[PDB]
Parts: sequence; C-alpha cells; structure tokens
Amino acid sequence: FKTTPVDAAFVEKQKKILSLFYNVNEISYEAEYYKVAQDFNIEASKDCYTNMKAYENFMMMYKVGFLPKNLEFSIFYEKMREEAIALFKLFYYAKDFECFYKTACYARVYMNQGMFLYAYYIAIIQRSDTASFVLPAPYEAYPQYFVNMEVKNKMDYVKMMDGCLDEKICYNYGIIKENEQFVMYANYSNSLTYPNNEDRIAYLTEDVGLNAYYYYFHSHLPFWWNSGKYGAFKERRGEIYFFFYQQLLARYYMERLTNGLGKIPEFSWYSPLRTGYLPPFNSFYYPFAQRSNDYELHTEKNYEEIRFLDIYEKTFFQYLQQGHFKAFDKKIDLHSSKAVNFVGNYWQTNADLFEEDFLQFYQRSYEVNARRVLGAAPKPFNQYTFIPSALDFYQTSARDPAFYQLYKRIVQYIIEFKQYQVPYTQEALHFVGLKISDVKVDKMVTFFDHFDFDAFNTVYFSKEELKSSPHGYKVRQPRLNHKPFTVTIDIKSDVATNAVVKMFLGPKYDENGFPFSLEDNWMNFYELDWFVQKVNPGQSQITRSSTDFAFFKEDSLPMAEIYKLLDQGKIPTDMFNSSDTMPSRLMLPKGTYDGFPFQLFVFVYPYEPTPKESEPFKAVVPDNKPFGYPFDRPVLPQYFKQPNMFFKKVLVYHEGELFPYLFNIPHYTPDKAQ
Amino acid sequence: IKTKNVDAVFVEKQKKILSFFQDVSQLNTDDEYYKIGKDYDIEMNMDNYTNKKAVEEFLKMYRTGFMPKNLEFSVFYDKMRDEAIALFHLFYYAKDFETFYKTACFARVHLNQGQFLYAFYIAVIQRSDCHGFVVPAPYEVYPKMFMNMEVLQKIYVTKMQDGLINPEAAAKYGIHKENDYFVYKANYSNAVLYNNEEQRLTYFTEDIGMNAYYYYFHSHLPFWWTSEKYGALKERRGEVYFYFYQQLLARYYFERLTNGLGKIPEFSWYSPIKTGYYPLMLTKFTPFAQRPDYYNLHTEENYERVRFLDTYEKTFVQFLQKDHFEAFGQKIDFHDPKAINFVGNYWQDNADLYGEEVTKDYQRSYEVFARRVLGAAPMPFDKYTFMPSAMDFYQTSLRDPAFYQLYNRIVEYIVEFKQYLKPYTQDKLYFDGVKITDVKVDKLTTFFENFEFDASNSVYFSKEEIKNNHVHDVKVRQPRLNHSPFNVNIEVDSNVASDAVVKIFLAPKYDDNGIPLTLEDNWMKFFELDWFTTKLTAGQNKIIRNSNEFVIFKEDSVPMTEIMKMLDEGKVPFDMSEEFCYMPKRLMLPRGTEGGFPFQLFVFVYPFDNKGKDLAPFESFVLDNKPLGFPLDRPVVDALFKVPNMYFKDIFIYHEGERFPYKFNIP
Ligand SMILES: *[C@@H]1O[C@H](CO)[C@@H](O[C@@H]2O[C@H](CO)[C@@H](O[C@@H]3O[C@H](CO[C@H]4O[C@H](CO)[C@@H](O)[C@H](O)[C@@H]4O)[C@@H](O)[C@H](O[C@H]4O[C@H](CO)[C@@H](O)[C@H](O)[C@@H]4O)[C@@H]3O)[C@H](O)[C@H]2NC(C)=O)[C@H](O)[C@H]1NC(C)=O
Ligand SMILES: *[C@@H]1O[C@H](CO)[C@@H](O[C@@H]2O[C@H](CO)[C@@H](O[C@@H]3O[C@H](CO[C@H]4O[C@H](CO)[C@@H](O)[C@H](O)[C@@H]4O)[C@@H](O)[C@H](O[C@H]4O[C@H](CO)[C@@H](O)[C@H](O)[C@@H]4O)[C@@H]3O)[C@H](O)[C@H]2NC(C)=O)[C@H](O)[C@H]1NC(C)=O
Ligand code: NA
Ligand code: NA
Ligand code: NA
Repeated sequence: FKTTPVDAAFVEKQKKILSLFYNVNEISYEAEYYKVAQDFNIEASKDCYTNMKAYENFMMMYKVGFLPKNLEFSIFYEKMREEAIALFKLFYYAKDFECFYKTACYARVYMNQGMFLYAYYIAIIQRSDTASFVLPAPYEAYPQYFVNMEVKNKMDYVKMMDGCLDEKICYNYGIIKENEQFVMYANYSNSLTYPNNEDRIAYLTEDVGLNAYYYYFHSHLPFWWNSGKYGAFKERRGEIYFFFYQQLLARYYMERLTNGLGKIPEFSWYSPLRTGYLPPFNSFYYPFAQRSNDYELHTEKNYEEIRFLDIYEKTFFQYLQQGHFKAFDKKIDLHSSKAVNFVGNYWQTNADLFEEDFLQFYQRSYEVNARRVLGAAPKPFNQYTFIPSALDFYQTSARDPAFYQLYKRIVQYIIEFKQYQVPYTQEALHFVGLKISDVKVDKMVTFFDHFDFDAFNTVYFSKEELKSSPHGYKVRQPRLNHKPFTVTIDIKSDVATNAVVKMFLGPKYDENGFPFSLEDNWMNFYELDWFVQKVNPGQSQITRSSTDFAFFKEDSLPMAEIYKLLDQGKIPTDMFNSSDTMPSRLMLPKGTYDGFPFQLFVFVYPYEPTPKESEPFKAVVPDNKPFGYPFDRPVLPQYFKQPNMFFKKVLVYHEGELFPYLFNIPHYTPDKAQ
Repeated sequence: IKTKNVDAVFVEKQKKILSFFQDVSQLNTDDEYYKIGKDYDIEMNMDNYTNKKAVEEFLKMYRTGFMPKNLEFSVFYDKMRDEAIALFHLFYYAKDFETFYKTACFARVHLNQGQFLYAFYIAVIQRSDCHGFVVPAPYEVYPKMFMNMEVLQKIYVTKMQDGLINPEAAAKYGIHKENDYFVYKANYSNAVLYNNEEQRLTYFTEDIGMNAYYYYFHSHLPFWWTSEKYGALKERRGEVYFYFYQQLLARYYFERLTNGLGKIPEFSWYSPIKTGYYPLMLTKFTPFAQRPDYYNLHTEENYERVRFLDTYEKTFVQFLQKDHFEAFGQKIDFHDPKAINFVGNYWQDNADLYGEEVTKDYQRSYEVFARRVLGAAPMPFDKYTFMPSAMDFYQTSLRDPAFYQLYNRIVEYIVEFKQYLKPYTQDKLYFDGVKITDVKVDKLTTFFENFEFDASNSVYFSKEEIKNNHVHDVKVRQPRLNHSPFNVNIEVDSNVASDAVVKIFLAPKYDDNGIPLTLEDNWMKFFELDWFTTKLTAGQNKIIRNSNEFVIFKEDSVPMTEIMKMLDEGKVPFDMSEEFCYMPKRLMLPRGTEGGFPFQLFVFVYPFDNKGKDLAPFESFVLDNKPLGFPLDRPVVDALFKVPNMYFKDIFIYHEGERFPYKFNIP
C-alpha cells in the first residue's frame, strides 16, 4: 500500500498520459484527445521531431496507409512490425512532451487500436521525460487478452441488457452489482481449453500478473530495438535473455513440482507435439487457432519453416563444435567474455546481433518462426489479417504450454554452450573471514485471494456514455498469494566489510523422491532477493522481510485508484520504481497442507562496486558479477560447501481452499486463510 | 406470394405457436406465456395426456434435473437427447391444443431454450392437430448458427452502443441503419480464410437454405423416433434415408464439378484425414472446435471410438459377404430391393431398426460417433459440457467438408448392396408405342442476389426495454445463389391415348477430365428434378414444364413478421404450410460459368396406372409403387437400358452478373 509524492505539474501531465487508455476500443467525439487530434496537422509537423528521417519514413508509409482499425495487430508479422516501429520512432523522437502528446492523440484517433497501444506503451517506457510516469496495468489496457471468453461474453450480455434480467438469477451466474459497478467472478479454464494434465496449473499460466510480467519484459527491451539507449548495457543484453527465461522456467518448474507434474517435455520439428491447447479467445474475424493434442508439426504448411528452424539450431551446434569462428562480421570465441552476450542475441535474433539500429524485415528470426509453427494457425490471409494464437502476443504467450516448451529448448541450448565457461573455483567463491552460522525462516504459506480489475476496455459504450469515460465492468478472480515472512541470517565475521547478500529458492527432490544434486539443480533455482549490508566484525544477525525482496512487487492499482491518488498528489511507488518485476503474489509456488519441501539458498560475498548501470530493467547488483550469480553457469558442487553459503530446507504450506474454483461458487462461503 | 386461407380459430393458434420463436433467449415476465408457464402443474393435469407412462417418465426425469439454461444443447449426446425426447413426448401426447400450449409455456419458462426449441419445433411438425401449421425458418429461430462470428460480434457491438456511433465509419464495415433495422452485410468464410480448396464451395455449404434444409429433414423424421405415425411409409424408411443423401451428394458433386474440384475424398479411421475445417462460429462458453489439415483420427482419445466404428462397418461388410442373413430379429436377403429399408435403417441406427418407438442409449449410433471423431473436439468435460463442432447440430452440419465425406462413405456402402439387385430389363422400362422425339430447354442461367433474414433473435434486451417494446431489429444480408426460371419442352409420339409419368433428372456430362459419363457407373450422380403425370393423346404431343412447377423444390420461407402480417389477413404461406422439408428452389442449379458449363438432362416417360378417376399429387405417387428415384435406383447396364421413352439432352449452365459473392459486400 506504499506511495510517493508528486506535484501538480506531474499530476496534470500524468493525467494526460492516462487519458488515452479510456475506452480504447472506441472514440469519444467529445474528448480532449479528439480535439488535439483534429487540430494536429501531421503533414505540417516535420518540426515536432528531432529526427527528420524517421518522420519522413512515417509520412511515407502513411501516404500508402497502415493497418486498418479492427484488425488484430501483432509484432510478429512483418509489415505491421515496420509500421509499429515507425509509429514508435515518431513517439520517441518527438522533441517535447507537447509534441509527443499531440502525436499520441493523433494515433489514438486515426490508427489501429492495437498498434497504437503497443507503441504508446513502449514510447512512454522508453522516452527520457516520460519514464518515471506510471502506466495502467497491461490487463486493464488489454482486457481482451486477460479475460477468458466465458466472462468476456457474460460482459457483452450484461452491457446489452444494461444490467441483469433478474438480480438473483445472475447472482447464480456469478454476476454482482457492487457500488454501482458490475463484478463478474471468473474461474480458470476447463480441460476444454487445457485438454491434458497441464490444466492442473491454469491458475499460474492464466494469471494476469504473470502475463503482464512477460509483456513488461518485452516492452522494456523489444527484440527489434537496439541497445543504444542503455549504453554499456548493450554488452550485457544476451546475458539478460538467458537470465530472464532460465529464471522464469525455474519458477514454472516449481509449480509443476507441487502439482505432481514433473519435467517440461522435449519435442521435435519432425514429430507430433503431444500437448495441445485451445486458446479461449477470439479476434474481430477469427476464433483463435486451436492446437489439439498430438498435433503434427511436420506437414506441408510447415515444411519450409521447419527447414529454417532446424538449421538455425544446428548451426548453433556447429558454433559449439568449432570454438572460434567468424560469424556476423565478428570473430568470436566462446571462452571470451563477449560470448554470453553473443549466444543470447543469436537465439533472440536481436537488432544487436546485426548492424541494426532497428531490425530489418528480411532477417529471419527463430522465435518468430517457432511461434508460427507451434501456434498451429492456418497461414495468414493477407499481411494485415492473420489467425491469432496465444503465441502471437506477449500478453498471452505464457498461457500456452508450448511457450515453456520452446524457451526451455532455447535455454537448454545455451546451457549446452555453458560447458565452454570456466566453473567457479574454490577461493573464487570463498569469502575470507565470513561464515553463515545459521539461517532461520518464518512460516512460508501460500493461499488464494480474490483480485479485481476493470475490464471496461473490452466492453462497448453509447455515444452518450462515452462522455463520462465509463468504466463499470470488473473481473474478480482468485489469484495465488502468500503471507509475508522473514528470513533471519546468523553471521560471524573477522572484519568489517561490505557484503552482498543473495538468497535463491529452488527444488529439494526429484519426482522420484531423490535429493537433486547441484550439478543438475543449478538452473532450477530462482533469485528471490539481493542486497548490500555493512557487516561488522563479530557475530551479527541480518533480518530480511519478504516485503523488501528485490525481485518482487505489489499489485498494480487500477487506473481509478491511480487517479484518486493523484487527486491528493501521490503515485503508487511500485508502479513508479519497478513495474517490470514479478508480482509478489507469485513469489512462492502453491504449497500443500503437508508443507512442500524446497531449498532456500543464502549466499554472502564481498561487495565490490562498479559505476552504476543505466538500466532497462530490474536494478541488479552494482557488480561486475553476472546476472544470477553464482548460479549463472554449471557448478562443481564441492566448491559449493563454503562457510558463506547456506542451503536450508524449507516447507511451503497452504491455507484455506486448495483450488481457486471453490471461491466462485454462488452461496458457498470458502475457507479463507487468516 | 403462394398463400392459403385460414379461419380466425387457426389464426389464434398459429400466433400462439409463433410466440415461442419470438424472443428466445430471454423471458418477458409480463407476457402471457410466463404467467401460464410459472405455476402450471403437470401432475394435476395428468389426465390431459394420451399416455400416462410418458408423462410419468417426464416428471421423474424432470425432478431429477434437466440440463441448465446457459449451456448449449445438442441432440447427439445421450442425457441431453433423452431429456429432449421426454419433453417431446410430453408435447406430443398432450390431449389438445390448449394443453400442448400450456405445456410449452411451462417448458419455455423452466428449461434450457435450445432444448425447448428443438423439442417444440419437432412437436409442432409431428402433432396431427398441428398439420397445416407453420414453423419459422430455422435461420430466424437460431440465427447464431447461420452466420460467422465476425457478423455476430458486430451485432453485439451495435447493441452495446445503443446504435451506430459514426454512421460513415460503420458503413466501411457493411453496417448501416435502415428504418428501424440495423443491417449487416455478411461475407462467406473464404472471404477471410482460404485454408484449402473446399473453401471454393462456401456459397453452397454455408447457404442458410441448404443448412436449414437439413435441419427440416431431421425435424420431420428424427433418427431416435419411429416412423409409426406415417403408417405405410415406415416400410420405406431406409429408402428415404439413402435417397436423401444420394440426392444431396449428387447435388453437392455438381457444385464440386463447376469449381474444378472432382470426386469426394475418402478417409480411413486409422489414418490422418487431409481435409480440415475451421468453423468461424462460437457459443457463450466456447468456440467451435477446429480440425487442422492432416488431422490424425487415430490417437489415444479415439482408440475405442475407432474400434466401435471399424466394427460397425466390418459388420455390414459381412452382411454383403452372405446375401441372406439374420440381423436385428429380421431375416434379410440382399437380392430383394425392399431390403434397402433394413440397409438404410442399419446405417442410421434408427428406432425402426429395432422394433421400437424411441432409441436407447445402449443402441450406439455409428453416425453419432463418426460425427464426434470427425468433429475433432477434445473430450466433453461432463454430459452437458462439450466443445461444439459443426456436426453437433443439423443447422451447421453441411458447413464441414467432412460431412459430405462421411455420408459419401455410408452411401457408397449402400450401393455396394445395390449391386445385388437385378438390373431393370428392356421390357420393364419400355413404354410401348411412345417415343420422346425431342427435348428442348430454355436458357439455364444462375446468378447471385442479396437476401435478407431477420436475425433479431440473437439480440439481448433490457428489463426496461422489454416492457417498452423498444425495437432493436437486426437483418443479415448476403448474396445467395439463384437461377432464372426455364421451360423444358418435351415432344413425344404416343401411338395411343395413355396416361403417363414424366420424370426429369439432371446429371453431369463429363468427369473432370472430359471422359463422357456412362450410366453404368454414373447412375448415382443423377439428381431428380421433377415427377409428374400427363394425359398423352394419339399422334404428336408436347409437354411444357416450367421449373417453378417442379415438384421437388420450394420457395424461400417468409419471415415471421411477414407471416404475422398475413395472419391479420386470414392468410398463410402455402409452401411453408406443406412443402417445408424440400430443397429450396434457388439452389436447384449448381453455379454455372459465364461460357456455359456442360451438364445433361434425362427425361423419362413411363406408363401410369390410370386411376379410372381424377388425380391428385400426393397419393398419385403412392398408387404407383415404383421405388424412389426410378428408374435410377439401382445399377444400369447402358445397352440393356436405353429405350424410346428415354431422352438425354446435352445442356449448358451459364452464370450471369457478378461471379464472386464478396463483390456484393464491397463498401
Ligand atoms: C467482404 O469481403 C471483401 C473481400 O475481402 C471485402 O472487400 C474489401 O473491402 C475492403 C474495404 O473494407 C477493401 O480495402 C479498401 O478498399 C479500397 C481499395 O481500393 C482499390 O482500388 C484502388 C484504386 O482506387 C487501389 O489503390 C487499391 O489497390 C485497391 O484495389 C481502399 O480505398 C481502402 O483504403 C482505405 O482504408 C485504408 C486502410 O484499409 C486507409 O489506409 C485509407 O485511407 C482508406 O481509407 C482499403 O484499401 C478491399 O479492397 C476489398 N477487397 C477486395 C478483394 O476487393 C469486404 O469489405 C467484405 N465485406 C464485409 C461486409 O466484410
Ligand atoms: C466456478 O466453477 C465452479 C466449479 O465448477 C462452479 O461451481 C458449481 O456451481 C454450480 C452453481 O453455478 C453448482 O450448482 C448448484 O449446486 C447446488 C448444490 O446442490 C446439492 O444439493 C442438490 C439439491 O439442492 C443436489 O441436487 C445436488 O446433487 C447437490 O447435492 C444446488 O443447490 C444448485 O441448485 C440449482 O439447480 C438448478 C439447476 O439444475 C437451478 O435451476 C436452481 O434454480 C438452483 O440454482 C446448483 O445446481 C455446483 O455445485 C458447483 N460445482 C462444484 C464442483 O462445486 C462455479 O459456479 C463457477 N463460478 C463461476 C463464476 O463460473
Ligand atoms: Na494466420
Ligand atoms: Na509445458
Ligand atoms: Na468419403
């Protein structure tokens, strides 16, 4: 519930930014943004931009025309990408906030909804003056991607009937009036959307924050954008790539573990993919593409793409087999520091992997092609109209099990390369004159909580209604969550030093009930937190609350609540400092009444600062150390018995109901955690 | 246009009927049906039903619980089906109109609307007091199943917005307000998706008439109900089955030809199936299931289903291996053409296959499970919760290439039986001293024309809007195929005054390589257009027959509002009152080409049983007991067949105007 103060100039500018997220699916002919848009003469505005070549480029594509309103926009299709990147460059190179805003009002009014939102979200995140301003949560901007079609439909019907037929009847269908607004209860999906064991974890993969999280990841550093803005970070880009996915997959594999699901399965482009998924969405023209269980990847429609994909991976194998090779106009050694970066950019086909300021249409991307084949859609009708899968959007990608299958496949390939890195030696890890004597944690408890957000942006309003910037329509759904807990660390030091304290969470046992060995477990640990303590000689005890963990955040406030906070000169400080991290809700994987066993790994090493990175991301240790150190590479497990290391077995309990559905039953009062 | 007159008593009853097809998704609590419905007690009225056993069974089943109001009813699933059938029994065994009506009022009020409408539509058709009555075309009753989701969504958008926000902008999307209707132009699925060559045929396979047609076919004669009611017809049931598909399939094949698409594809349950279907339709819960190209039928989920299906076929193969056998308590001999009955009933697995009034769950349907596996949906969640596919409904079945591929398979097996039958001989077919000396046909020309249908039943209204009888009416318009009327002039030399039957068939000229088509192996590609009778005088005669008079087809259904107007004028539509279960007239010809696609017409004149008396159409067919499709109901031998009372005219189907339906829908 934490805030940050803000003056009137901010408030007024902020409000201007947010005003464009109102009733995104329509136009209020009475809005201020509409007057600005009408007043804006795009052909006479060359002087609004600091880059005339970008403006000229836009005006050219614009003279021929863009993606029409009402078609689905996706970053994964070439022409739409060029157009969206072009729009973004105008947003970005606008000289001023006033020029930025006029341009944004223009695009808001005259361009495809999805395109505009896409570029506007990114621009705000990216523009120097505009960063430090808050954005509505991805699910409040794009409800259509965060709301399964049962509810979305009920919403259509409720709006068409301007309320309920008879209030008791739609109490039974989970629809409520609460404070002049509607609330629809929403369950997670059937086996008619997840038609296999994967359904056990719908509550994770359909989770709105998880999905938001991935969308924020993309938006902070789009594959198509070079690193110029982040200077010295350019060097660490590929390294992020690995860390982001490795880390995400670890979090995901933990959920599997507590639902008895075991290892994410391998697959092949020459065989059928066992595990299907039926996205519960529809676009303007099309229901989303369904991928049934045992879907044949290898058919006529996909042959040429499979040829592409196969060689793409096999050339990585050739790079591993040589060790030094000239590739992409560089001479690159895989014992080199620069290697980690290369690898990452190679798999993502970055703008950085090439010359490029902005990615050339013609540089074929393994991720792009992978998502087309796994999405299982029919081939696009023309280049403005394609049949959407979940893999077509960062908002929806984490929903399809095939997503984790793809990125696990990538991560394994990079781990294959990671054999070329030099495993940390003993004195390397050994912190001289520093020992952790004990670690102690509070009770770790997961549980479920209803959570609300306003889905009004996917609901339609009348000419009259739009004047009021109407937003009646809320989705209440049980989401994972845990109680706050503290870790206390007992330390003995010879000397006063400065130390970094990192603590990770990972698995304890196989699916066979065997202890994981570190040589096989290191990729399965995810970072919870890091910080810097001045450490005194003698015995000390460091306490750390789950509330202060570096890698997690509070939920976003609805746009309504943001405005209510501006009215009293404030902003939600997590939405401010760190919108791009995992929600704290999802910090722990769902536990059991037993207590599910995991290891908390605590690690203390010497703090040796470097000049602050200017960061596209999660502020990471002001260190020359890698991301996710010391788990950034294969280990020699002997070297992990150091006195400044501590593995502590920890059990995650659960409380109240065991399944989200038990919360959305009309007339049943659930067991709520206390 | 073609009407009929009706007393004020019929009028009150007809309007009572139609009130159940008016706002189907919602309940008007002020309305008369609701007051009646809510408190009506079936138990207290037990003695007002012919069949106590039926009503008891209903009350039992109903107190147990029916399907819920929000789900999607399909007849192809056991429990839902049984509920439906029980409800139907209730409607059917009602003593009189009044009780039937009170029974509907109840069901509308208390039950799933899909279930109710399925039940009611059939009851209206099947009740004897209700013969002469009229049901609205299925596309008005279930409009959501006769349009792609693009359009449906546009409808919902416009309603949420309480109108058009920027008329000019909306016009770009084929939406405009016209008086007090909102009008949506609707494109066929291939305007937005061409996944395989089958999309070439969408204007046929999606045509709201063709689909409605199949829906009527089922409603008139459901697989689960006995043909008892129809007396003598019962012994012909199988015959009607084969005929219906063999005809439909022939008509379909014609469409195939004129789009350069050839013979209907064969599949194997042990193999993937090459032809996918991507339904662009949905339900309040879920989208219809998609079948990708090269969808593998043989996966874990289907292993048992395939076993059953494979066996069902192998079983018939065994029947073919004996010629005479005992099955289902009958003794069958395949040399006997009347065995067609058994054969048709075997494949449909209908009530008349056993001696029963309704089918039972343990009497497992080949067609049900074929549909289920071809449909590619994942396994249903529970009994009321499944992912619909186009083959879960008769309204939608024609939309899927797989439908034709299935019934093709079945029909073929049935002709494997037809090979047992002795070919009609020279002297069975001769009409002594009569000769068709010439056939001349007018211009055969197809075209498209915009058609509108009232799609209002798809719109949800407000408490306040319902009592205000506020109007938000919705029309969907799309180009539908039609053709110009034409005459067939037949010149015949009768030696002597005789009464004759004339029959007219349409057939292909060549296959898709230009091999001319021989009766020996193409007899089942003959599509019957007309059956009529004529006095034939001595010397030279000439019959002139107009395509409007062709007996096998019907005019378009009139909309409910138009029917509603006619009732105030003691009028009712003729075609809808009697002739509803026939193919719509506009579709009789396949889409021709601008330069004249070649078919041929087969005219056949044969001796009619005098009657010694004057003649009326319906019983005139039953007086001569020629098998359906005579003389092309069994294999022909060309040389043994041709005769002077036969004639084959090469003909050409032209198309005029705009060739592609999307060009009508252009902004
Ligand atoms: C049924 O299905 C059909 C076929 O898919 C649809 O027909 C398409 O309709 C769309 C309009 O919705 C057409 O696209 C638009 O039409 C114009 C095309 O002009 C032609 O001729 C000019 C020369 O005058 C050529 O330059 C050009 O190559 C075209 O061949 C354009 O005027 C439109 O531009 C407008 O919108 C764009 C964005 O789309 C803006 O950037 C512009 O400022 C301008 O406002 C647009 O390109 C399309 O041509 C039709 N397809 C075909 C094959 O004819 C129907 O819409 C559909 N019906 C329904 C109810 O859905
Ligand atoms: C999220 O998903 C969950 C899990 O599926 C849904 O929970 C189901 O919700 C429905 C309510 O929508 C429940 O159905 C109801 O069951 C009640 C309990 O009944 C017991 O006792 C009755 C006799 O009273 C027995 O017949 C029965 O066997 C049980 O022993 C009933 O009291 C309810 O009565 C209703 O019945 C008829 C419909 O047949 C109505 O017309 C009546 O008016 C009356 O409302 C009702 O049938 C079901 O139990 C829940 N499932 C589970 C597994 O717990 C949530 O609804 C869903 N939430 C959302 C928002 O989708
Ligand atoms: Na596509
Ligand atoms: Na997976
Ligand atoms: Na077939």
